[PDB]
Amino acid sequence: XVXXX
Amino acid sequence: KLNIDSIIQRLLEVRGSKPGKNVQLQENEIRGLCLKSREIFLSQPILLELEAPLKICGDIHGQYYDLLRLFEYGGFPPESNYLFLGDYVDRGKQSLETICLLLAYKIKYPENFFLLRGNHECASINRIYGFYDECKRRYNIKLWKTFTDCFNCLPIAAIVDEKIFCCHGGLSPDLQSMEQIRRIMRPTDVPDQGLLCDLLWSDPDKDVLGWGENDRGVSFTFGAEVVAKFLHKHDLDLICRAHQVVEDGYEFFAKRQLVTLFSAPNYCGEFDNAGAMMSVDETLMCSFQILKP
Ligand SMILES: [Mn+2]
Ligand SMILES: [Mn+2]
Ligand SMILES: [Mn+2]
Ligand SMILES: [Mn+2]
Ligand SMILES: [Mn+2]
Ligand SMILES: [Mn+2]
Ligand SMILES: [Mn+2]
Ligand SMILES: [Mn+2]
Repeated sequence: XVXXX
Repeated sequence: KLNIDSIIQRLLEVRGSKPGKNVQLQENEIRGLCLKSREIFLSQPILLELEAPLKICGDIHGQYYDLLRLFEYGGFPPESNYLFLGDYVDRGKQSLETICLLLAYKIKYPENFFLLRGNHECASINRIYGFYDECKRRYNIKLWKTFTDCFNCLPIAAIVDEKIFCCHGGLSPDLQSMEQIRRIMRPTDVPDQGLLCDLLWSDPDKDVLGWGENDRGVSFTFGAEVVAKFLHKHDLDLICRAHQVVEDGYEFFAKRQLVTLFSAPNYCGEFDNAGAMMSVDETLMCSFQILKP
């Protein structure tokens, strides 16, 4: 979490 | 006033202790590291011109015991010369030790040790992804703001022997010449989209041939045709970049005209990736050292 988990 | 050798000694003292064991430097010592390194960053070009032999490393993300393994494998400075590609903090549990060690080595060996800016050396990002919380827990928020001032002065790109172009993220549709990079004035947060943003954030993508949309919500993707035209225009042989987790720690893109390096094994405790480091020798031969997950 996409900023990349 | 700053005892560099003693800070390094205290950071290296936990070598072979239980992974996760903290080094609690004094706040004034950490602030000293930030302010001295910032001075050095500002005295050196924003586009570094570097010469081989050199070991090149990708994202570390606060995995301090993995950073020590990279030095154990590659030779602790000044035994080898180093270029790091950014993403020192956030995600891992020891961003503090990680950044303190790299800033200490920059001060100690300012012509043999180099650090580029990544997208996580940016206040907006490091606020959410772990570095702010770590500073709040172990020191305070004013020290986090201090790091922010230091990060804003980091150089953005490097060229290794006129042939290997190095940055954190990748290429930009606004990038026409190397002078554009040199024009960028520091200190800068990265307030706008554009060239600087793209150098920190962009990604290769095999399913675009030109420029494409980036799933991250920011910047662009770029295809093989883009890499080819860039390496031609500026008479270069390779792009070296970081920013994306890859399984073997290194991964080739665009018909081996680009390599991605990622230096933090078992990223986040979730991926089963290796970490890697690229050694470039004096005859411009490249080799890869793998850190096992
Ligand atoms: Mn112990
Ligand atoms: Mn505070
Ligand atoms: Mn130029
Ligand atoms: Mn990263
Ligand atoms: Mn990144
Ligand atoms: Mn993977
Ligand atoms: Mn291949
Ligand atoms: Mn390809």
